[PDB]
Amino acid sequence: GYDASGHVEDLAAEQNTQITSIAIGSAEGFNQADKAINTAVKSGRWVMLKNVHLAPGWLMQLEKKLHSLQPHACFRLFLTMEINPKVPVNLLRAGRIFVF
Amino acid sequence: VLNREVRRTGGRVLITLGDQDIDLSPSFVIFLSTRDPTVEFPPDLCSRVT
Amino acid sequence: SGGAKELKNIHVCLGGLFVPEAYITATRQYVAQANSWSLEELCLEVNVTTSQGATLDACSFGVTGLKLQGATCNNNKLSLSNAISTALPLTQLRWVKQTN
Amino acid sequence: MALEEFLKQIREVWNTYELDLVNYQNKCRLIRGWDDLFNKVKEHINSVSAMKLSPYYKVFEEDALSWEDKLNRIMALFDVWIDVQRRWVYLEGIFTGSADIKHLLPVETQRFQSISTEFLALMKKVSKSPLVMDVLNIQGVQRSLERLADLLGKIQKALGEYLERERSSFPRFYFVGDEDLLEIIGNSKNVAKLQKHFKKMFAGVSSIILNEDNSVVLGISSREGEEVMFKTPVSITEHPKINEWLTLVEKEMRVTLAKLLAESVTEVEIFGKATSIDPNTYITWIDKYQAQLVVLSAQIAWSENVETALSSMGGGGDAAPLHSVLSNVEVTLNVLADSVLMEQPPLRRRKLEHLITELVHQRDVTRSLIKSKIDNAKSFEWLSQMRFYFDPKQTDVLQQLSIQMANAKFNYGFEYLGVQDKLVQTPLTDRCYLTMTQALEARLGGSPFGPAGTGKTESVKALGHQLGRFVLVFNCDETFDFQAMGRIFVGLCQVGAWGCFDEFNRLEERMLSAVSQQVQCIQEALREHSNPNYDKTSAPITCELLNKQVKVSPDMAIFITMNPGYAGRSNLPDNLKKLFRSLAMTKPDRQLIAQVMLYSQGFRTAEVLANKIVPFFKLCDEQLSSQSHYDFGLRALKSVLVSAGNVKRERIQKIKREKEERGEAVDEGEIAENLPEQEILIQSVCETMVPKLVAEDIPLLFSLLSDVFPGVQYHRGEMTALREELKKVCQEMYLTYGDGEEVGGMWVEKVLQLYQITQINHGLMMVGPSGSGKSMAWRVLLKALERLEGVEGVAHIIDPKAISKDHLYGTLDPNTREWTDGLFTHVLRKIIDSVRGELQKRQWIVFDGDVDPEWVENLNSVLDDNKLLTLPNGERLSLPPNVRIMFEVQDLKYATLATVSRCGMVWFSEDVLSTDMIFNNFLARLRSIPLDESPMLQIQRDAATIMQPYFTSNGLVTKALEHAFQLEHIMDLTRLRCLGSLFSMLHQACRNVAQYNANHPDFPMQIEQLERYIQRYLVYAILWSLSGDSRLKMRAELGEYIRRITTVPLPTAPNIPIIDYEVSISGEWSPWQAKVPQIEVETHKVAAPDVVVPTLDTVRHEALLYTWLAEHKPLVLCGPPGSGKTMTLFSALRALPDMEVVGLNFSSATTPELLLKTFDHYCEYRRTPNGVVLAPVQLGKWLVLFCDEINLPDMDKYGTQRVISFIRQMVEHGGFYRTSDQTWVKLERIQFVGACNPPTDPGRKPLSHRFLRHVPVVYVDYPGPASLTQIYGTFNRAMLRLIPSLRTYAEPLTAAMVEFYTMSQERFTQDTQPHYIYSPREMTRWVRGIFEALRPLETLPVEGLIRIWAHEALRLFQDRLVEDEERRWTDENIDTVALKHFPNIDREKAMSRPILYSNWLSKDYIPVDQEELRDYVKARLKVFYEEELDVPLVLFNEVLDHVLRIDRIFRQPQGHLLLIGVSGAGKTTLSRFVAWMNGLSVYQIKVHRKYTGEDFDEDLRTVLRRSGCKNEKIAFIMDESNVLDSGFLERMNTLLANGEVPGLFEGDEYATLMTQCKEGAQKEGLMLDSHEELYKWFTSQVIRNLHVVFTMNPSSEGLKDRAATSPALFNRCVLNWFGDWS
Amino acid sequence: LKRTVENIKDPLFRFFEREVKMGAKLLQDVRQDLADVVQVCEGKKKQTNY
Ligand SMILES: Nc1ncnc2c1ncn2[C@@H]1O[C@H](COP(=O)(O)OP(=O)(O)OP(=O)(O)O)[C@@H](O)[C@H]1O
Ligand SMILES: Nc1ncnc2c1ncn2[C@@H]1O[C@H](COP(=O)(O)OP(=O)(O)O)[C@@H](O)[C@H]1O
Ligand SMILES: Nc1ncnc2c1ncn2[C@@H]1O[C@H](COP(=O)(O)OP(=O)(O)O)[C@@H](O)[C@H]1O
Ligand SMILES: Nc1ncnc2c1ncn2[C@@H]1O[C@H](COP(=O)(O)OP(=O)(O)O)[C@@H](O)[C@H]1O
Ligand SMILES: [Mg+2]
Ligand SMILES: [Mg+2]
Repeated sequence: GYDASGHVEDLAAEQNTQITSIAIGSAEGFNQADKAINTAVKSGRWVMLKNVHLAPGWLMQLEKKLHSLQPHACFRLFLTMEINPKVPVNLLRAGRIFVF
Repeated sequence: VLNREVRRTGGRVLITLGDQDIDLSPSFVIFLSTRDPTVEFPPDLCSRVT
Repeated sequence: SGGAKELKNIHVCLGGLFVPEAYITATRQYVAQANSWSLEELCLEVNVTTSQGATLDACSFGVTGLKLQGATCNNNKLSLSNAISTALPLTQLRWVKQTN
Repeated sequence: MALEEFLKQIREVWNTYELDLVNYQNKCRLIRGWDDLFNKVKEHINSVSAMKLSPYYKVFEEDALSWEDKLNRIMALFDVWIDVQRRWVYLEGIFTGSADIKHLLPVETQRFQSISTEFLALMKKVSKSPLVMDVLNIQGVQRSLERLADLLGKIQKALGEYLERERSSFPRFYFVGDEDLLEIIGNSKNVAKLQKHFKKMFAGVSSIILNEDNSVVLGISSREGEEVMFKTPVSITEHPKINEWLTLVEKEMRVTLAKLLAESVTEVEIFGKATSIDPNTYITWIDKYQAQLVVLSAQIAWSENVETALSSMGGGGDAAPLHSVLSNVEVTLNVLADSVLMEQPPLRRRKLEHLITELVHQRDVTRSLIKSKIDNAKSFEWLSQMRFYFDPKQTDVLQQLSIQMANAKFNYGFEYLGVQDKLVQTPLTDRCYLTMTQALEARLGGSPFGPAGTGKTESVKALGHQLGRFVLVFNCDETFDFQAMGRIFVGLCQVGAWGCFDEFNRLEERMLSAVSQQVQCIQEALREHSNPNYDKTSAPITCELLNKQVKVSPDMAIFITMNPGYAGRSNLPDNLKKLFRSLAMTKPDRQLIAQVMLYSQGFRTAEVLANKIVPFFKLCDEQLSSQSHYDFGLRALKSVLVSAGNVKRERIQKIKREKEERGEAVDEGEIAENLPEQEILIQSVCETMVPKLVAEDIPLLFSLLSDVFPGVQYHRGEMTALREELKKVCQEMYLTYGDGEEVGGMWVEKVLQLYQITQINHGLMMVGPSGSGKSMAWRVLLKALERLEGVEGVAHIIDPKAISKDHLYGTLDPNTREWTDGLFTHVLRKIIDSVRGELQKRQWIVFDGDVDPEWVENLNSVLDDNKLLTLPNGERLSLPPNVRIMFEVQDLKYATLATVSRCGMVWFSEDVLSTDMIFNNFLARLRSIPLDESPMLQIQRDAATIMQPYFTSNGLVTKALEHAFQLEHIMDLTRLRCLGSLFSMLHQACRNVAQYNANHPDFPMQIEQLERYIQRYLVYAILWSLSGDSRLKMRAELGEYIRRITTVPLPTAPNIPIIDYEVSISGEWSPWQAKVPQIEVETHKVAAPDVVVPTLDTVRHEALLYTWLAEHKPLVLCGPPGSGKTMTLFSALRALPDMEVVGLNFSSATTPELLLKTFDHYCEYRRTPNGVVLAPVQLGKWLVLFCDEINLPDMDKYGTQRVISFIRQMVEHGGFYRTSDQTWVKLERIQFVGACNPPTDPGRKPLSHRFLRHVPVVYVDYPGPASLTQIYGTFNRAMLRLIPSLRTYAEPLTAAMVEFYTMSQERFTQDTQPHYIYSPREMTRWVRGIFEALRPLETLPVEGLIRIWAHEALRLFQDRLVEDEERRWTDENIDTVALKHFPNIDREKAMSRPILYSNWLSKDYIPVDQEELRDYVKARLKVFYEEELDVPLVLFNEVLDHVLRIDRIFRQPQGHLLLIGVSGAGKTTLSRFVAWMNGLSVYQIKVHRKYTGEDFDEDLRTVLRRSGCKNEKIAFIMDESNVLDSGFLERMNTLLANGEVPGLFEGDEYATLMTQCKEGAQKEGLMLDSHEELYKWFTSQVIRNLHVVFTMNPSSEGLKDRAATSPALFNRCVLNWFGDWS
Repeated sequence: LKRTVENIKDPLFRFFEREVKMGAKLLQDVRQDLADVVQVCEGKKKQTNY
């Protein structure tokens, strides 16, 4: 019943920073997420990926991709998800968790 | 490779990687690593590693 | 032992019944058929007795096991209560002609 | 002589009959008149077939046969020709009227150019000789048309991207299929063919109105017949291109509706604010304008009347003219009611009904306003109402009307709606309108949610239609993915139409999340439309959909109706839910809808009728018993009310018809006054609810009717003519027909009930337990309707759970987005297209199988009022009125409320089909149908005469069956399984009498001998059909009961059961023991896989199997594993020549694909004039599919096994559906035998009763101690003739074996470990192992034989044990049994505990010392390190024992190993070492991360080529970790069990395999050329050469699941529990 | 409950008949199941899948 995607959108609006928001369910969603992350890490652009709990296997590879990366200091990746046991532990440790 | 299944024939030490045989050099060593302390390994992999 | 006419006199714990809605509707249909009325022309009146085993009218049925949550009933008189559940000894459900 | 007349008439017909030609655009001469040609061919074929029945056909046989051939050839060629022609036509129109496609698709254009060149040359050849015979005699014309059809189809599938680009031009094409779009584009000139497609592209435009030239579109028409004339016509000549003038037609439709509304309003304004309304002027006004326009004008007029009244009351205390608005509405409603009381034209009647509904709403709203003292037009209780403001001064006609609800404002879309049912405007409906309009004003989607049948979909459609919006309903499922939803959104955005997605939560959660962003971007485009800053004279509003900039029309909306209460539905993610405004719709106002509908239909007592009918539905829901097929919801009440209207109209028509023949005083008012409205309602209620009720509920519902409707009686109309037609059909199908309480009367009543259900519902179910006469009921009804009405009836029977859902409904290609039709989709599309006149026939689509929500909910929009099948490609298929959707089910315990409420119900009880009816059917077929293909018929008639007394009511068979139901059986007991087995056995008895007459041509069997034979055989058959599936004690119980109740003479033996006797052909009871001789087995086939020791059970089971098999009746053998089921079946088949057995081994993952692969290998499909026939390749041979584990394959969550449903379909319907082209295939010379363990065993599921009714089951238990002693005693006596000095030890040794085996079978069971199964198979292996260790021995002391016996026992029993105490117990009890049966021996020389045998230190397999074996193994490992694997091994005693065991298994044909132990124990290394000791090449699959099923298939092909073609002995060593998928195990199971994989070698691989097997068999000295013989030799070589070694870790749950996943691994592989190092 | 021509007309009897019928069916099923469980726990009948 709660979703923090609107919080991220309002935050980006206040900071006057551009953000690309992608739903994760589709395979084209995976491709767009990869391209958006690759573009944003070199420009400080913000990426938000919603409902990532629906793709845990892709989430593990996303964690592995994020580990070996030196993005722009202004780059921010937001992962919106439900509180779900299927979310990988490695991703949880890699990122900072906020409970809504 | 982890089982050290080497075939010594004709003065050659061969390791069968996939479908291809390779001359194994004695100085080879391999280290497997992970960053997840909670990952579960199958018993077959546990038997081949330290 | 006595015929179907003894079904009207017996007190019924509504919780024990598998489908209490059908019991309520059956009592309403019984009263409507006794007076040749319709189901929609009958309104239900509730009487709470101090003790079980009282005089049952031809249009009245005895119900046991009803638990009043949040209230107390004295002389068929409700008052707000700080208790969780209060046992209702015997509830007489009476189907009477609706005077709207 | 008349037969020669028929032949002469046919000859004269086809000597002058010319196919009729018509000039096509000066381009060619096409063929027309297809219906006449096909009808002529069909009726000549029917005449030719019918004259064969005449006894005078022989003299005219040849010629007639010739004509049949010719006719069939004709029926071939033209059945292709038309499709070709049709396709070519539109394809030509595409490759000639558009020059852009030539540059766009050059290769396709040139291909079609060549195709058209050949097509036109064929056209010219037909033109020169239009005679049909000469056309048929054109050289190779059949192949020419087939090739043309294939090529045209390929061009069709090539034109897809052109179809998409054309859809871009006219967005409504987005909701039209590729076939239909091509037909539209290619037939732009011939506009008539376009008509059938308009209902796809428009809400209410069913056809367009065309001038005489067909060049000017004058107007449009609806399905009912309502017509709209364009104010200015659209000229096709001025705008030839089809999308242009279609756009002009749509725009002119909208503008014409706007202008007609502008005139309708200014005329209706007179009717409003008027004291009295003249009926003539009012009815003329309603007739002049369209129903949509009439209702809209009434709503407007009421709106400005209320606005004027409220503006007048602005003073607060002023007088109220709202009462005057009330009075005007009252007067108009009075006129409307007076009109509907009398007979009216149907279109005008429906207009009046809609007016009544709307003005009832207006009356309620005005009453509410007056009750609340409303005097200000700005008060919310008026603003909350839906108001209609019309401004004629507006320059744009499309903007003169505005519809306002609260703050939401809308423009009327002016989409033509035709004449549509309009909902009763209930308070729930008002709340729905308010909430959805608030959502629309916020540019949010609407989301009504609640239980099924509350009005969600209807309410959304009614809201859209009230706004003049094109509303499209989609029945969503999991196939509606991101791309399909995106394409649908693109179509609706460009069109500007409303999208209503029902069951939207049936999508996957990931797909819902993905679709959320498309919804969000579309909602943003709608918001830029709302932005005032935005000007209409600017860049069009556009959003990004599917990576394309798509224009968004402001009139579109997105709605989702769903049921959150259903379990298994996908939860909607929050970001998706915030895009929608949700409304709970749970409790519809039933009373108000009932009252309004009855008042609009003309019922004068509508209030009382509704107040009686709604509580009656409540009392039926609650008072009646609970059944899964019971529904008393809103759909049921709606159906009853509509039926009440229909019955009232037909009753008025009947009354006036009677008045015509009795005087002429026909006053409609008098008819309305004296009309039994309650009787009409009772008739509708009965005709709709009675068929669904169980027997005990019928008096309950009649009592409820008497309570609610006192004094009203319901009487069915005596439908005579239908009953005589059904009686004739029953006579010609050997069925029992009864009337009332006679035999069959209940079934006939159910037939009539199904009949009147078919007249009220387009979707209906017949629900009843297996064997209730349901199939016969609907088939006989179809035939009777065909005879009575003259309309041909065609039934398409689908088993929806015998195939995948993708194969049932279709598949959208993930990459090319190409749609492939499913079976049901293909059939319905074929009916709709009506190429061969399907629309003129009765079409019954019967789903004969299990119903589950996964597949049946795709029919939610089909079974409801929509009558639309929605596909994920945006295509919608309308259900034609001649099509009925039927479901034939035994239960509905998994169906949900929506499906139940969306389909009429006929309930069939077990009492409907009585046992006497079945007996009558069987005896009628016996007396009429000869079994041979008449003396055989005479024998059958005499046998029926003899058996008739026992087949009566309360006779021998009925009492026997009633007693047998109380007995325990290994499977669930059903009546029809026993009856079918009994009837097959009696048919076998008749064949036995015929064959006896064949043996005695001089003295055929007399009537007395026949009677004595038949009575005893009837007793015998009853016994084996009612207790053959039960254990021995039950058989004795049934036999003694029969003895008590029968009058048939019986054996007089005191303590021998009747089941121990056969019936000799001389009509005498002869003991089965007379056919069980004490055989002496030849010493070289001791315990051979083919040798069978005769036993009472063996002789009885073989006879019963012979009886069932020779009739080709499918059967199942059930028993404990190793009970001898396969052995008995092969023994019986040995007595049946011309029968080839093929073994399939079922696993939990077994699908019909295994059977399909087996048919591909062993059978062929062939075209015949009656369809596709699948027959075995070898001619004259019947093929038996032996399924060894038929009850293992996985049962889904809805209680269905797909392979069981498929086998049931083949057995009952005689075929199946080939899903490549959705064609029916009929089996020929193929029967089914299954084997299984009891369903109570782990992993075993109970078989479906619908499957069991066709399949006799025979129970085969383990042989008892005496039988085991006899069978293996003969084996021992045969084997110990090798050493004469040991002969006297035959009896003790056998005894010892038996005792130990029995003790083992008691000590270790499946409860402890899943692999603790001991059967006579261990005894056979024991005998074989001792025999192999005895052949090369000239002599042996008794202690040596005892040592061999103990060693074999240790190998067979101890090697599989897990725990140390179990092995200790086995070791101790070996000694115990050995010294019990063999005293006076030296214990030490026979039971020295290190019992090791080997052939490594000697030529023979002799005992070997542990130290010498250790030295030898060290010496061999020294060489092994330097030759194969340089991994030094520490050598301990368990290793020596393990390598001895592995060597033993490697020295056996089909020697497979299951090594279970901890990883790193050396299982693989020891296996490789032993394989190297035996000359076996080690094969291991090289698994990597990208290793797939295809890689495993290639590896299997490689290893099988090496093992079966090159005669190479290969140890295929594989671990559980190598199993990356369950298909690996499915292949491995078949390879282990049979040494062959049916589908592994296909295409070029099979040809290469055949070449290699030929060159390998020629090297072996064998003369083999046939592919079948070569494949058999290859299988035998694989069997003898390949040794599979399975290695896996010990896991209790893993092992238990492993047993079900790969059963062969636990019964074809020797299991060795190496475990952990001790 | 015993069905009677005049008992069918009584709604109370109809509801109570449904009640007693379903209750008796459930009672028989539960008692048979528990008896089978008891017989299993005494080692007298074999454990089926159900
Ligand atoms: N009126 C009749 N009189 C006598 N025998 C009949 C009659 N109708 C059907 N039968 C016979 O009784 C059996 C009924 O089979 P039918 O297919 O009608 O049953 P069903 O309930 O549809 O079966 P299932 O549940 O397996 O689909 C058949 O053997 C049929 O020949
Ligand atoms: N206001 C109404 N007036 C008349 N019939 C209605 C009304 N609302 C719903 N119905 C009827 O209720 C039945 C179910 O409607 P439907 O929209 O399919 O419900 P749901 O979406 O909840 O399953 C249909 O027969 C429909 O015509
Ligand atoms: N009369 C018999 N003659 C020979 N072997 C028999 C006889 N009865 C039982 N057997 C043995 O019983 C076992 C049956 O094995 P199988 O046919 O695979 O059983 P099932 O089909 O029940 O799985 C074999 O070991 C077979 O030799
Ligand atoms: N008898 C043995 N002597 C020495 N090493 C052994 C022995 N048995 C197992 N191993 C160890 O186990 C490893 C793997 O052997 P393998 O046959 O693959 O075992 P498993 O079949 O149990 O997986 C060897 O390389 C060796 O290190
Ligand atoms: Mg709906
Ligand atoms: Mg049937």
